[PDB]
Amino acid sequence: QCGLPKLMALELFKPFVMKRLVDLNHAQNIKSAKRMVERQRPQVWDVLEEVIAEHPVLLNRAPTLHRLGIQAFEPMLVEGKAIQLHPLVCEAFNADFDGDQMAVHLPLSAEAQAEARILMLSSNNILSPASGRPLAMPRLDMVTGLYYLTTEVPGDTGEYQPASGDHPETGVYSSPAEAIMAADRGVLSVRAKIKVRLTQLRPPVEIEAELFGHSGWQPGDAWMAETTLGRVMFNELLPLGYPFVNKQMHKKVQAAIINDLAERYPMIVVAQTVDKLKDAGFYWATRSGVTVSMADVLVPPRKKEILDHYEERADKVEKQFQRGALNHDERNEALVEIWKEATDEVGQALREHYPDDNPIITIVDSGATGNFTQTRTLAGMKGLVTNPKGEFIPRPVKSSFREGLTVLEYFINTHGARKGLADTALRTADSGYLTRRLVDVSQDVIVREHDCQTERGIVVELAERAPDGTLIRDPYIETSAYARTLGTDAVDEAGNVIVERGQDLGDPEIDALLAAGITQVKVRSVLTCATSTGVCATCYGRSMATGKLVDIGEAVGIVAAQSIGEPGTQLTGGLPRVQELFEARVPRGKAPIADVTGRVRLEDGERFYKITIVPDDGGE
Amino acid sequence: GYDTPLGITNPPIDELLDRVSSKYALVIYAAKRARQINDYYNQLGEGILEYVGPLVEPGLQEKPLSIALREIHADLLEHTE
Amino acid sequence: RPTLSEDVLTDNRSQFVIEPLEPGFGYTLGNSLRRTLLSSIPGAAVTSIRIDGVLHEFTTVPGVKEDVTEIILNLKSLVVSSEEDEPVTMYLRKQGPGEVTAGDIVPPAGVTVHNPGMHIATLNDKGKLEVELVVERGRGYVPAVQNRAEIGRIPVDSIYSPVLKVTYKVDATRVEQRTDFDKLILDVETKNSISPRDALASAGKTLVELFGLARELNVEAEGI
Amino acid sequence: ISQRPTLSEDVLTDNRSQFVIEPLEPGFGYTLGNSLRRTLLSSIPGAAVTSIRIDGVLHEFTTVPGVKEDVTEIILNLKSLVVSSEEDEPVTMYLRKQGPGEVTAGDIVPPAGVTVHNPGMHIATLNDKGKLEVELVVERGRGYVPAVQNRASGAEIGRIPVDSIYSPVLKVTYKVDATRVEQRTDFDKLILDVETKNSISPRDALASAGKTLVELFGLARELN
Amino acid sequence: SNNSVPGAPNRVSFAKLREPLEV
Amino acid sequence: NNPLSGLTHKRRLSALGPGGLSRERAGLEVRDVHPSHYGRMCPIETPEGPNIGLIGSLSVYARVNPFGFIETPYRKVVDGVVSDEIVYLTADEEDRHVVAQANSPIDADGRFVEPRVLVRRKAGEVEYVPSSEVDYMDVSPRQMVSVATAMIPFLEHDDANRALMGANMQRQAVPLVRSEAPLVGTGMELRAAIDAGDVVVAEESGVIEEVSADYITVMHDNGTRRTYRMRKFARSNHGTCANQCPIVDAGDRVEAGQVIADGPCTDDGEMALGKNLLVAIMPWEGHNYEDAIILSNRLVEEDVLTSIHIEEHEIDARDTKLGAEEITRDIPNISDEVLADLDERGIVRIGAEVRDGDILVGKVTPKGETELTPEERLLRAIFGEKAREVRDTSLKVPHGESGKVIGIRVFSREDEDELPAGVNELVRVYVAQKRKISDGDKLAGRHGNKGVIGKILPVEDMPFLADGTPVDIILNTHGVPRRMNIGQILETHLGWCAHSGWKVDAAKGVPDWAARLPDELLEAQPNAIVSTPVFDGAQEAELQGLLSCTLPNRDGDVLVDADGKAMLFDGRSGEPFPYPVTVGYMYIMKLHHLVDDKIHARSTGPYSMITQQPLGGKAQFGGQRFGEMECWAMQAYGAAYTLQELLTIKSDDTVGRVKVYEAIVKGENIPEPGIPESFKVLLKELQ
Amino acid sequence: RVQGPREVQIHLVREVQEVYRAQGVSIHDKHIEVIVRQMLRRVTIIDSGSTEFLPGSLIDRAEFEAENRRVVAEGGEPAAGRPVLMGITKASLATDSWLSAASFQETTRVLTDAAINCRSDKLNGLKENVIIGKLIPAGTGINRYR
DNA sequence: CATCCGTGAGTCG
Ligand SMILES: Cc1ccccc1NC(=O)[C@@H](Cc1ccccc1)NC(=O)c1ccccc1
Ligand SMILES: [Mg+2]
Ligand SMILES: [Zn+2]
Repeated sequence: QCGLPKLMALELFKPFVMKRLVDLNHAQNIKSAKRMVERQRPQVWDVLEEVIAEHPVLLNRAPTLHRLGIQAFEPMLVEGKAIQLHPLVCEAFNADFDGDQMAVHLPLSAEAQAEARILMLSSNNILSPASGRPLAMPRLDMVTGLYYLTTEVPGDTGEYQPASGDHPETGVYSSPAEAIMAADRGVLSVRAKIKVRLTQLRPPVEIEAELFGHSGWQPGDAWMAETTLGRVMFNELLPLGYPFVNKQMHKKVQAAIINDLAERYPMIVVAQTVDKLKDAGFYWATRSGVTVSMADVLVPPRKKEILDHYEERADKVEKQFQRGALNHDERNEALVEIWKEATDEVGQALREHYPDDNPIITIVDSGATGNFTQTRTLAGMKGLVTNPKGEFIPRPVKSSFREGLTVLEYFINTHGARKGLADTALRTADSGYLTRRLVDVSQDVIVREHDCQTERGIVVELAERAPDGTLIRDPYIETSAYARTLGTDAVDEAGNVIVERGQDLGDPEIDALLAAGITQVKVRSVLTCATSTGVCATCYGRSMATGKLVDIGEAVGIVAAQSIGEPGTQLTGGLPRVQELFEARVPRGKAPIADVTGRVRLEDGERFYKITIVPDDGGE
Repeated sequence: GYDTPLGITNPPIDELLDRVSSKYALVIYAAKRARQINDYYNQLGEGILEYVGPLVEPGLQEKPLSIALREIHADLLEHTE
Repeated sequence: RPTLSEDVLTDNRSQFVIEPLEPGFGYTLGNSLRRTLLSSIPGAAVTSIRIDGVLHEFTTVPGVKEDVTEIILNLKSLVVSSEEDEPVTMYLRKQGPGEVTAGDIVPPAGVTVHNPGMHIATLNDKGKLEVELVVERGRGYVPAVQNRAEIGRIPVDSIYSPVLKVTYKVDATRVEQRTDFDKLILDVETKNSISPRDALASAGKTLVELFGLARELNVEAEGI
Repeated sequence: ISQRPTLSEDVLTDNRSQFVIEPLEPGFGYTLGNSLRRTLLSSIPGAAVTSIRIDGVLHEFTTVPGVKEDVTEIILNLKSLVVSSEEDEPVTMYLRKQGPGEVTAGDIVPPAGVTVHNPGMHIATLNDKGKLEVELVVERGRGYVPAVQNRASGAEIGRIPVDSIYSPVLKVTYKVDATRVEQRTDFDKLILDVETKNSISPRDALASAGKTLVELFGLARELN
Repeated sequence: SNNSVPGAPNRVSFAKLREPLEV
Repeated sequence: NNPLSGLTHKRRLSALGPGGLSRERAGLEVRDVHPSHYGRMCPIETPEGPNIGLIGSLSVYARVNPFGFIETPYRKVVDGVVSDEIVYLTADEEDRHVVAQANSPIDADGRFVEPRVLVRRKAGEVEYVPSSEVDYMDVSPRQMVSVATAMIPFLEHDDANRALMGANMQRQAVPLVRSEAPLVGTGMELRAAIDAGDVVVAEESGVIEEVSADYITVMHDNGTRRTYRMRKFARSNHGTCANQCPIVDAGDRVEAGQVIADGPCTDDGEMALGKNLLVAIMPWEGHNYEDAIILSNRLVEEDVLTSIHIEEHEIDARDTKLGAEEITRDIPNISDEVLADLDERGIVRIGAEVRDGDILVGKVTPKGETELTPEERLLRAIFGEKAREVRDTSLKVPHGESGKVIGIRVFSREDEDELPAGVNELVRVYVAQKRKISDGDKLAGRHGNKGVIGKILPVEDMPFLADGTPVDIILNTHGVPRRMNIGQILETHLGWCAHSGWKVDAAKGVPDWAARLPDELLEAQPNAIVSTPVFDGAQEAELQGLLSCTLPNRDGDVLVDADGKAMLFDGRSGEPFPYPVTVGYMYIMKLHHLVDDKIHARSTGPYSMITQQPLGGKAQFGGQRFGEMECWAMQAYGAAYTLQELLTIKSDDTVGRVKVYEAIVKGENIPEPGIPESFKVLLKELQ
Repeated sequence: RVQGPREVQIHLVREVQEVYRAQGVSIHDKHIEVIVRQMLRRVTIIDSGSTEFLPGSLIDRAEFEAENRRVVAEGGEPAAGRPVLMGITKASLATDSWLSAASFQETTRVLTDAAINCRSDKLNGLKENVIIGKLIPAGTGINRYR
């Protein structure tokens, strides 16, 4: 849903309202009905409420960098003149509320509303078509709110105590209902570790087996657990049927839970579950006690102690250049190294000095928002600033913002800061331009067939061999293998096939091949599969959004284009390198490659490098 | 197993997608049927031989789409590509 | 328009709907009506117990499957209505192979057990079990340390309250052109002792009495 | 594990008076005082100016010859005017003053059943050759009601609708002394604080607060 | 004080004394 | 928009224009901060958009020399001894000398404290240098900055990124019904407002002989009189409200150069772009999430953030070929109810209140004698009503607009009012609106901490301090360490200290932290005004100390601690929030990004003459643009029918848009989209 | 030329990835591949043969092996071909639709050439259809679902 | 492997 202003609605559904006005005889013809809508007679407000009944509208936010930049919503009338947006889809639109404006389009045709409610509804497109990662997930206050209650506090009140002496076991409740009555009286903390018997939550897979023998857990079957009351409230949301999770909800944790529900539980479940998470986060974000004081932002203890050490290490380098033993290009390149190392040590100084109580660190480490590089720039030091050329400046900004930068300090930081804002506006232009080039280049690429049939695919290096022993997961596993369908049966050492051909790789099916010991798989690719016009379905595989095999007719070219250009803003290689590739220019670095394999003959000269290669197989 | 679907989430799209080849196909599937229902109410005013009326009980002021989309969930319609 | 009262049902619990409230009165009525049902209703539960074959807590009772701990928890969940304020005492004895329940309990006069089919402990053969129960009357919830014969007396968490768990939400209803009016939805789960519909009528009568003190001064103006 | 009917004491000061209520349920005093604070700040009936009119003035944004303030500043001064009316129906006050000198609220002519409580309130500094003829309407109501609602009714072009702040309540808070000593001596003592506008008494405010709430919680007692 | 020059309200200033010249 | 907006406008330094450079001709070197800008051009004040770098402001102390270069005042150092003699240096002149930073410690006579000091050297280079080589030193610490920039308290605590916005945004503030000076300032507020020329300053000394809302008269010593006429309720270039109110009462003794009457955004002759609100740093039930702002209904009920805006509407009566347009109260097929607010002429009456769709100036024009419809001829025979030859060409109230009609200006050719060739009567009707702060209205601090109003809770829903005082604004904690603009946090602390007052402990002497603190500040009243000059002012030491000197309320209780935090009670549940909340007073400006302006929608409207597509602009009642990037979004979705419908019947299908309208009002089905008239033009343009 | 068509396709895809990987962004190789695929769909003409293919012209592998399938069956010399790597700008320009290429870049150049080669446009593309107002031949536009 | 001419260089308002 979305908050469509009353005034906004009446002008969008204007012919629709004049229709039902002359219907219920509020107006005698279509001409009068118009004069009623314009005069804003009180009747039309009751009529408009009926007109917008489950008639979806399109919310769009410029610049539209991917297809989730336009989404459909069930329109809700609301007093006031602003459009009300659901918190979760902010990640998609990249829309904050520092004054952003959105467009609203009213789909007229029966097919248009159909395409809206089905293809374009926000509750269906929870996942990122680029990566399959959840975009409509707890983002800021939400994660901080959830991360609060799922934290295990040691000496917190109401905590479980063993029996010893004359007093029995303290901290054992009969049901979640009891523990709730405890924190209300003021004995129990919702963040303190306790033991409770639970009746409406499936235990862990490892413990359901120990306590039931996998007899199939049932709503009513009791069991004991060692968690915090707040962790319990959390699992009531996932809800039943989902294995209890006894951890602290970092964002990456919550990212996994949703992604798991994406795979297994149906779409309408994930939409409903993710709504329960949002409300839950905000209520507890309120009572998280996350607040910024000048007190909470502290200067490191060894501030001047550490900086004096690198200032003495720098004066030594300065005097080593004064005698002319150091080149001018080497002096700066070393001075850069001195101060870079300096800023790291200031950071360490904070982390250990800063409690995990501290709301600035409580926000950072929770995956709620913010970098520690910000927290360091805030409390420790700004560090190195960037030259107009781009090279780092020999002189460092020693003051943090908390202390206040000197006059000369602020001037040079300002120089660097602005050049960033300028570049940021230049790369965004080079991002959209590249995006539009990709869009035209892959337009005639649609999923046209269900199967190309070619046994051709390409090798994917799933695992890396370990010298000590064992198997190590490849870093590229997610992006290179996870969503692919197989074009060759994957067999281990035995004659036993682990995964068939024509099978979508899933999370467990990788684990099967990872435990089997096989370290290379062949998979159907868009590169390989040869169809007349465009590509087939099978090779492309799992549409990153749907989580299922791509539908026949999907504009997977444009979708691919978007996926690459959308995050184009966030680069340093860099975006030029990205263009330099897709345009296939003769590279800057122009690193040479061997024309024929063989033995290497390094014969370096101080003036010039020369590389001779003796062909392994005869040859010149 | 889930919570009662409210408003435009109903019928649950998952059970709806079960009865069709893909997302896209369901759209034209539903829309063309809604185009029959609004036809039926307009033609019933002045002409016989209209497309079959709502196979299920129409809700008060229910949109033709919402009707079609419901009777798809009731399997009461036939599917041709 | 005067406000309505509604009810959607279940055997042990139910939801109540109050609408339409004057804008800002959803929450004004919210948290106060919950803290009443959970705290300001009197009932009967267990204050302390005594086990025969127990001189310390860590060792389980001779002949019983469950630990000392899990027995306490099953007992807290026992629903009892005492007729006299003063503390009574009920005994529960059983031996041999089988399962002990709440129907095995021997209750004093005017003292009733409301869930005689509640599992308590599984006794094996040559398994002896004698327990003395101490029933009091109170309100809400009372810790164990506040209830601490010293020949095996165990302090128990007292759940006097006949209301188990209550949640509430405050949506907005559209009265006239105004979309400001508050609609209060309330979830109430009660024990097997009293129906939720009755628990509200008692919780509500409780609060009517408080605000009487204020009203007594002048009964100036209001309109329904 | 104790029972005692609650009290409602009072410690006074002219404009504001603290109310003490004890003994209450543990962890209840907080959500009980707030229920009164939300009743007071929003739904205590009173009276204020709704519209006015000024000689030779057709709208809000202009100047009267000889006066130091503009009409906007005059209307803005009139917001702070504290009024109590007894007439359920609208009534009309008057103000006419000329020559040099300062005009106040003491120069207002209140009809029967209408009393000003702050005559020392500055309104306008009429300089020499300054004349000011004003006509104020005062109604009864509660909470806050915007000016803009008056003009659509059918009001003639002369009148100047003014925003109404009926609530005669100023500033409300509370504090709670909860005895948490490990015993059956655990209770909560509630100290409510009410400051009024010298339009009605702090007691009378709390009185109308009780009359409202009692009528609300009474539906929680009616049977289905 | 800060700008004891025109006839302004007194705005008390944390400062090192700034007497070079008025803006 | 405000007096500052105008002031900064005049001091703009723009590279653009004839004899200058194009925006496309500018490389990345022109636009970044050059070292020679120091004390001459502001490195903070510059646009955010594509115009960044090319437009700046002139630094405060900088002046222009007859050859058109930028000079700046430097104090002269003879031999380690600071002289009060001042010489202006051009940029290259300064390169040949050696200059000391302003805040370098100086003897009571004038000598330096340390031999080696911080020194600015040619080519942006800095190095410590013995005091025997010091030629000049900076006049003021706040010398590199502009007038706008200099008004951001604790500037040295904010990142240039948000300090830049905070600068640009002050000129975006809107004049409120009445103005409050900020509890926390920098000293610039005074000099700005005066030199802005939108207040009223006294020429010669004297005594107020007569005071009115209309004019102020002054009796000079030499006997002569000067009467100053107040600008009352005037429309600005941007429709803000330039309203001047006299400060001085009758018979006051006033001296020359004193502000006798301030104007828009000005209190006692000081720049007042906003109000001082009660701030709470905390997340609150998600309504402040992602820089959204939550407000107390007090600010609506008490007209705290309420402003006045004036629109000027226009219409004329020309000579046509069918006659001449005549303005009249007699408009074709209109009830006497719709004309009930007009005079005999056909003009709206002053004082009347107008809604959109209503009539302001009744104008009729003679229509072309074309053969009326054979279906409309017959319809005029039945009812026997003869058609008029005059089509209604009235001036109606545009969509969104509404208010009271506060003035009418009329120009007649008849009354020898020299009009342009062809015009007879010309009317201008001025309508003002008293805009209360609503959902979506853009608020901002001086620290670039912008954001729109998310929710306005009832006054009782608001989190409140112990004494029952409900806060005004609830800012989100999350959008604070990210932006690096913690100067907003320092403003909050100093703000509360300025609200409650303070008093350092003088017993056992003056405390060591308050040893640098000027005597005047060791004691402060409730609601006292202060100055934290840029690259000077309060330090984090004094601030922490001052937080403990916080004087108790009327009930004799201190409300906030030495951490600056204070305990809050949830106005909804009643229970106290678990942890202490940072509370204080922050200065909030109302920006000119109000929903009443920004909101817009269109079913059918006017169309493009050539392309037959909808026009663009809220003023033209145009539609949105569904562009090339937005097409790809539909295409990726695979929503072909939506997409098609958008660029066909919803845009430039001549016959389709009309026939889709009929299908909707008839309740039938949406037809099949025809051919896009734009494409038909392409083929003819190619032809 | 050294490692052959298939190896250069996996080169780009990982060099591309390595840049996004650096900045924390994870795109699935899939999408990159769709783009890279379009870059290699044309080969260059070394020898004209019996074909009417001008030598030194970049022609579709589908067209090249179907015109060499028609001339192999006719009895004439097939054109000798070498794979060639295209940048996305050039490839987009070399599209079958003069409509799509005019609306892309260098409009005046697109027209002057297509007006000489008497190029006909079979309106079967996304860009082509959006312009004329036909349902795009994708999604709920293909005849299968339509 | 480097010059000279012609064509690109974000969106809404
Ligand atoms: C080097 C430079 C490039 C662009 C803009 C300004 C500068 N230089 C500075 O900002 C100097 C101060 C200055 C200003 C004007 C002329 C000369 C010098 N500040 C510093 O070099 C500096 C470096 C680290 C900490 C503090 C100040
Ligand atoms: Mg934004
Ligand atoms: Zn294939």
